[PDB]
Formats: sequence, C-alpha cells, structure tokens
Amino acid sequence: TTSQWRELDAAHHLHPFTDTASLNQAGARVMTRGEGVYLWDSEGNKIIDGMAGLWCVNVGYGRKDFAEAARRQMEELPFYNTFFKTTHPAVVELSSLLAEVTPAGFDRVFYTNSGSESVDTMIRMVRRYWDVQGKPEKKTLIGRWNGYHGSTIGGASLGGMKYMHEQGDLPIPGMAHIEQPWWYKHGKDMTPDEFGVVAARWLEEKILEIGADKVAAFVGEPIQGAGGVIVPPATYWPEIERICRKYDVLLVADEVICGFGRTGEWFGHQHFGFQPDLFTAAKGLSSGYLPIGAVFVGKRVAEGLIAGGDFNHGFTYSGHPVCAAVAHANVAALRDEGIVQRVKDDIGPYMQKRWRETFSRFEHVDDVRGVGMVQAFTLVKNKAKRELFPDFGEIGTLCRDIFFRNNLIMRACGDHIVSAPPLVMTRAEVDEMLAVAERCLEEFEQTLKARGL
Amino acid sequence: TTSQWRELDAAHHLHPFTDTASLNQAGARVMTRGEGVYLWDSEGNKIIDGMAGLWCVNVGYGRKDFAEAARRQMEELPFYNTFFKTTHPAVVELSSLLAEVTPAGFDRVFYTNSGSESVDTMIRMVRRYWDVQGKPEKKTLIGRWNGYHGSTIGGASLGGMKYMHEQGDLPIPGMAHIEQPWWYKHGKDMTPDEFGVVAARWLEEKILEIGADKVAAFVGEPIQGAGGVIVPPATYWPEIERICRKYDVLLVADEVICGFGRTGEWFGHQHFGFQPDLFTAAKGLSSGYLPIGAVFVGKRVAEGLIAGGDFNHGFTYSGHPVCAAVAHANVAALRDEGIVQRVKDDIGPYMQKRWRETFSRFEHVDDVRGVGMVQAFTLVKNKAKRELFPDFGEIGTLCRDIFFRNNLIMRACGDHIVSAPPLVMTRAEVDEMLAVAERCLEEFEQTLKARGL
Ligand SMILES: Cc1ncc(COP(=O)(O)O)c(CN)c1O
Ligand SMILES: Cc1ncc(COP(=O)(O)O)c(CN)c1O
Repeated sequence: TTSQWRELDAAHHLHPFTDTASLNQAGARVMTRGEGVYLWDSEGNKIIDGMAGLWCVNVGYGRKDFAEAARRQMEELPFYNTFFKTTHPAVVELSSLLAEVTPAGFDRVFYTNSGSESVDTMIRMVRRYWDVQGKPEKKTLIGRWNGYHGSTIGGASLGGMKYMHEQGDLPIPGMAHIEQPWWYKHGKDMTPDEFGVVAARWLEEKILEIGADKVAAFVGEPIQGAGGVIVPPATYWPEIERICRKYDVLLVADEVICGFGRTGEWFGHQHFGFQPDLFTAAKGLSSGYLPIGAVFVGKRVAEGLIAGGDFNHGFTYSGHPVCAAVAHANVAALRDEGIVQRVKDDIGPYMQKRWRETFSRFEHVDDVRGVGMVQAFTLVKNKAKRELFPDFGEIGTLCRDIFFRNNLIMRACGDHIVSAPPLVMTRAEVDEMLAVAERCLEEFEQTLKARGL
Repeated sequence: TTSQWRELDAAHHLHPFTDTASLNQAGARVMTRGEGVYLWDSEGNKIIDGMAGLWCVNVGYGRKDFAEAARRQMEELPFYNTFFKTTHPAVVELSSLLAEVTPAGFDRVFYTNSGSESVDTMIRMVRRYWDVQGKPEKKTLIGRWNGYHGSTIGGASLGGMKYMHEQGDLPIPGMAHIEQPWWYKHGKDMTPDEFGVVAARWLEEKILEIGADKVAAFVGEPIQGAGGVIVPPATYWPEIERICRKYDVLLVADEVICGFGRTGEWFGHQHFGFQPDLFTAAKGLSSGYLPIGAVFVGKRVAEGLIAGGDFNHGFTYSGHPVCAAVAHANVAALRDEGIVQRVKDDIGPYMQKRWRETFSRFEHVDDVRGVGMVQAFTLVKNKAKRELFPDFGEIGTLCRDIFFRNNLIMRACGDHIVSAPPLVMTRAEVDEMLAVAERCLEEFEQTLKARGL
C-alpha cells in the first residue's frame, strides 16, 4: 500500500538533496509506472512529467525495445571490465555510434556511471593534459556561481552552489568562480547582447587576477539547468571562446542536460556556437533507462592524454555492457526516429511559441525564456520594476507545491520555474501541459494576492 | 571480426587505468559471452574468470532471472528520481532487504552508481556529521599507502596510490595516510600478531601528529584488494578500532570488494571482528549485473545527518529502479540460495586449503594467503631473505601474461598475484583453475631461470 511503502522508505532510505526528517514526517510520493510523457503514483494519480525524470528521459517512458536490448545483453555478457587490456562488443559499438552523432574531432570517449563521475574524470583529464604539456602550474578550473556540475567532491567544488560548498569543506584547491550571465539580475542598463560581452569578460578579468599560467580550463553548462534555466545572451559563448583561446585555457561544455537533443541540436554548445575541447554527458545518453555517462575528448586533449602513457583513472562499471547496449538503442532512436531533428524543426519552435503565449500575461511572471525543449520563467514581486521576492526560493516553493497537487511536475530553482519534458512530447501533449500550468499560475496569483503579495 | 572490433576500439574508446597508445598497438582482447565461471573471447577461447569480472560477479555469469527482473522493471518504470520528495517501489524493497542482511544498527542506506561515488558520499557524510556535532575542525580522513578507495577526486585522494595522486594534484586537503599492514615487507623480526599491533599503532602516531580534534575518520578495506590482497594480522583491526574509539574518530570499512560474501561473512569487517560507524559498498551488491553502490550508515552517524536538515548531495541515478530490482534479485539469491553460507562452510575452506597446497611449493612464490574466496601470493626473488624483485610489477606482468595466454584470468598487483572468482565456483572448477595456474607457474619458473632472474 502507499502507507507501507512510505513507512519502509522513512525507515531505510536516505534521499539525494533532501531534508530526511521533513520528508519522513510528510510521506514520500511513490511513483510506480511511466508511459510516454506520463507517470502514475501509488494513489492512481496520472501525472504530466514536465521534467522527463530529471532532465533525462528524452525518448519518454515505455520503450520496450530498450528493455529487450538490456535483457539480451544481460543474458549474453552482463559485465566485463575494460581495465585488463579488454573490451566487449557493446562498448565498441556504442563508441563507434557516438563518433557519428558528435561533431568532427570527437572520436574518443571515456565512460563513467554518472554526470558527476564524468565531471571528476574531466577535472583529472584537464590537469593531466597540462602536466603532459610541461605546465604543472596550469591547474585551476573556473566555474560560475549558480553553475551545477554534479555532487562528487570535484563536481560540487566546480559547481557554484554555496549550499553544497558548506557540506564537505569545498571547494577543493584550484577551483575559482565568476558570476553567472543572469541578465534579469545583473544586466544593469544594458541590452542582453551588451550584457553577454560584459558577463563573458568576467572570465578574462578572473584569469588575469589569478594569472593565465595558473588557469587550466573554464567549464560551463551551455544553459544553467539546476540554477534555473539561465539562458545566456547570444554574445556570451563566442566571447567566452575568444577569451579561452587568447589565454590558452581549455573550454569545457557540461552537456549533462543540454546533451542528446534538448536544445534541438545534438549538444547545447552547437546551438550557442562554441567549440569545446571536451564535454561531459550523462542523462539523455541513455534517456535515464540505465546509469551511464561519458567524457567526449577532442583531438588536442586526446593526443595529450595518449602522449602521457597510463591514465590512472576509471570506474569498475565504466563501459558496462548492459548500459552501453541501452545507450546504443537510445542514441540510434534519437537519430533514426528523427527525434532530435523534430525538436529543431517542429516541437521546439511550437513549445517556445506556446510557452511565451501562455506565461507572458501573468503579473508576477517575467523573463519567459527557453530554446528547443528547455524553458522557464521567474516569479517576481514587481514585473514593471523587475524586482525579485526576498528569500529567493520561498515563492518558488509555493508555486511548485500547486503544480504537484495538480499532477504536473515542473521544478522550482529558487523562484525560477523550469520545464524539460520528454523530447517526443506531441503538440497536443504540449498544449495539455500548458493548460494545467496556466491554471496553476492563476491559483498562484490568487494565493499571492489573498495572502498579501 | 576480431580485427574490426580492435580497430573501432582503438579509434573510439579510452579505457580505465590504461596506457592507450600501448593497448592500441597490442590490440584489445574482446570478451563476447559469459557462463558460470567462464568467458569466451572473439577468437573462441574459453577462459576461466578467476577475477569474477573485477572482484564483483559474485553469483557468476548467465543469470537469466536477473535479466528478466531488469526487463520487467525497465518496461514498468525505467527511471524516476528520489530528489522531489519522491520514491519508487524497487528502491524501497531493496532498502528493506539490505537492512535484513546487514548487521544490527545499519537500517539506513544512501544509494550511488559506483564504489567511487559511495566513497565521495561517505567523505561528505563524515564531514557533515562532525559539523552537526559542532566540531567543524574534525575534517581529516586517514587512509593507507596502497589502499584503494576508487577513482573520484575524493576517493583517489583517500586511496594511497601515488600513481593516482600524481594525476589531478591529489590528495585534496584533510587527507592523511599511514603505512599498510604488509608483514612480508615491514614485519622485520616480529611475528604477524606482534606486527599487527605495531601497524595499527601507526594510526595512533598519525592522530597524535595531526591532533585528534582535527581527525574525522579512519577508512580502510578489511583486506586491501587492488593493493594485492594484503590480509592484515588478526591483531590489526581490533587495535585500529581501540585507537579510533580512544580519540573519538569514526571507523569506516570500505566493503566495495569484501562485501556481499567474499570472505564467507556478508562483510569483511564481520570476519575481522570490528564494528564500523559506516561502510561503502558496490560490486557484489548487484554482482556487477548493473551499476549500483551504497553507503550503509550506522545509527549514531544517521541520527547526526538527519539532525542536520538538508543533505545537499546525491546523483541523478541514485536508487535507479532497474539497478535496484537487479540488486534485490542478487541479494535475495546470495541469501536464499545459500551462496554466502556456502563460502563460509564449504567452498571457502576448500579454496584456502587447495590454494596453499598448490602454490606453497614454488621457489619464487611466498606469502600464500587468503580468506573465503579471495586469495593471493607474492612473486619473490629469494624466499629465505624475503627479497622482492626490483622494479616491483615487472615480474608480476610477466606472470600475468602467461596466465592470459593460457586462458586464465588472475591479476597482478605489482608482483602480487590475486584471485577472486565467482562465489558459486564448484570444488571441481577450483581444481580446474588451480591445475591451469600450477602449469602457468611451472612455465614462469622456467622463464625466470631462462632469462637469468
Ligand atoms: C550540468 C550537470 N552536470 C553534472 C550533473 C551530475 O550528473 P549525475 O547526477 O548523473 O551525477 C548534473 C545533474 N543534474 C547536471 O545537471
Ligand atoms: C575497495 C574499493 N573501494 C572503491 C572502489 C571503487 O568502486 P568503483 O570502481 O565502482 O567506482 C573499488 C574499485 N575496485 C574498490 O576496490
């Protein structure tokens, strides 16, 4: 029963990013089944999954073909390691397919179990690369305040969430942070395009404050996900790239979210028009059907790692055959069923138009934004004056609770509301989701006013 | 073909703990199928897997029931996150079953994708614990030289492999290391039991040097795996535990290898008779059939973490439903099919007797050792003098290459040779494996002499 599952969960399970005592007193929501864009819970609610699991179930729920690929691989060879001068066909075939869907010059992939492990891999690869170049001082990686790069000690350090830094005595050494390109807060009297150049040049100013000979890499999500779908101006990434090339700093895209079609390009960096030296992946790589991540290593960094002999790094389940077989089915479906192309040409433009049509009218909604199948808005105290609520996050929590009670999953990141539904969502699904979201915002506005805004 | 698979692997795949240029020149061995204790490669060789994948395929290859459990869960609900005050039946049922097979006082489990992530989780938990206790200086974790705790930045820093420290600028702060309890090298004129007390007192020396008020935890593998199946004396772990309790230091077992039956007990700390405050797991948790790890949190540390409110840590695939369903089937089989009990009562004692009967006679083999279904020996230049070969690892590589050419997988850790076969191996299989190993060592002794070493 719901009761028994909640009691066992409270007794035995510690959840990610959770206040355990609060969750155990409230009761966990038990999700039992998924099909297309929908979920069911243990109380029989049918739920619109406007978050695709956690930005990751890109082909939607219910792929029986993926379950068959897993079953077949698991019966033949459930596991073999890639440590003993050994490989297996599933990881070879996935590596070959991944070279076809990635840009030219990304031939070589290193596998992990998660986006967090891909980020730690990338940190060790970047530092190893500069050692092989004979630059042992070039070790600092620069991230952003409100960037998210996972939950390993490495990834939490590179990320810019102070609430994670405060648990574990982070960041570790050789990590620095610049402000995020959040125009609504930091744009002063500028247009987004003017601001994009200013926000990019924060990187150059930080490189010069530290010393360029000490800086290994700049790492960024093309769009900041957990930070609230912070979509940088069009001028931002070309300027970041120019600054990285000027100082001989590696450029790293964290594609764990934007990867595998979320923007309508295969990768977020293709949408924003920059060319990273390496990029990190997970999530959409297998649509979340099994845990797998990757680091895609460009030609320059690959040659440096190869010139360095032993790379003393990796995970038991790196290249796991069952995970590789499911990822292969998933990437083959994204390409061969035209799912990525449909985001670029059809459902992305429709979602973006309908999202702006739906939210733009609300008194306490501003900065309506998105690309492809990631979109967001911010809850604001005064739209005219672009004033935010104090205690950023309290009002976002009120709004997300209304969504959840109405069987719609959209997440609050502070007072940002975000959505990243399965890429296969139909136009009709998009309209159904926006109709429920619109009713939830009307209730939100009524509640604000009733309670004294 | 073998040729086509090797060419694609060389072009596209970066392997864990590998010299890529050397592997791509040699050609990777392509493993295609597994059954019981055996593997087949792309050239049709049948191979005895004396390493159970990578110390992890505890129930052996060919569990069609596990593939069915994976298929069924993947069709129903392939993924849902445990972040949104959400849970799902598979992770609840696994959490309940794990409380039944773990010692009393380990009710609460935190899920990861890997042993490395479990170690990073444990480091952030132990630091968070001491913050909640109001001891914010108590942050240093102590490990051992030649200890292995994974390949995240955190796990590589806590581990004691200098060849990992040198790639990534590790260890991170708040990490210290003591010498390993390796009697053959460090025991001088002591008995093993005398040496166990001296080697444990190295921990006391390190605590007093740092200051107990700055030390959060001591972390150790019950038996050092990747370091070469370093089996400590019987006096070691009781003395470690006495020292940790004296100085108010948490005691952490890394059970990633010893866990899930490898010693004949469910966990290595039960064999060696110490009670850790937390322990890390992966590998045998799912017999490697899908990626999953865990941190088992004892009552005292669990209460501290719960009293701390939000724990700002976790992974997208934490508690992954498909991985949890397979882990559940695996743990149920270990208990209900009597597999762990059989290691303790039957196959463990048989292996340990036959291992000692097989190797003890060879002129350049010494320190023949093991417990349950993990066993090892050291290749030595002169047994009388306990003189090791120079360039520790070169002679182990020669010996491992003979095994691999004879379709037997045993791993070299420097000049240690180690074995950890599936726990379901039959007595007959054990004799088959030992007969091949014996012939390989005869060849090894002939090759040593032929080459003047
Ligand atoms: C941009 C980014 N990078 C890294 C990670 C970490 O991935 P994982 O949770 O699979 O460890 C995430 C997870 N949301 C992410 O969004
Ligand atoms: C004791 C120990 N701890 C942690 C790890 C890391 O586990 P993983 O490779 O699954 O990240 C290993 C891996 N062999 C290990 O042997």
